[PDB]
Amino acid sequence: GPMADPTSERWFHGHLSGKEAEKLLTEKGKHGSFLVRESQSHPGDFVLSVRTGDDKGESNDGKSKVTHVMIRCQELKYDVGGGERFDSLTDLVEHYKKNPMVETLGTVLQLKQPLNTTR
Amino acid sequence: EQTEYATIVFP
Repeated sequence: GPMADPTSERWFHGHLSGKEAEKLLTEKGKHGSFLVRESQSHPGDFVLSVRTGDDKGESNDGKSKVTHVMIRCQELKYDVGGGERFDSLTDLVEHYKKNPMVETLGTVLQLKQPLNTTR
Repeated sequence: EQTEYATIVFP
């Protein structure tokens, strides 16, 4: 349903840009934190931003490292590019919450806990 | 990586 937003969850943040979502995780979140938001470069799609690596230097240095993942949203269908595609974003995030998705640079997004919407 | 929206290469 259009009134029943699938994004009415704690990990979905309304208006956030690429670095804003990053600032969210790098400053307010922690290792394994993820949040999905509406894409500004790709209007109509969503993005999963995650905090990869630890900030104490047991994975990388220079605080933690945030990667954002593109969630293709066509006809209210969500997919990062892996597994089954869901009509709800909750299933999407939880799917990769158990099955970490990997970048070609080695950065693999370990979705563990959602970044609470600070409002 | 930095924004970029990740490659996500499932091997």
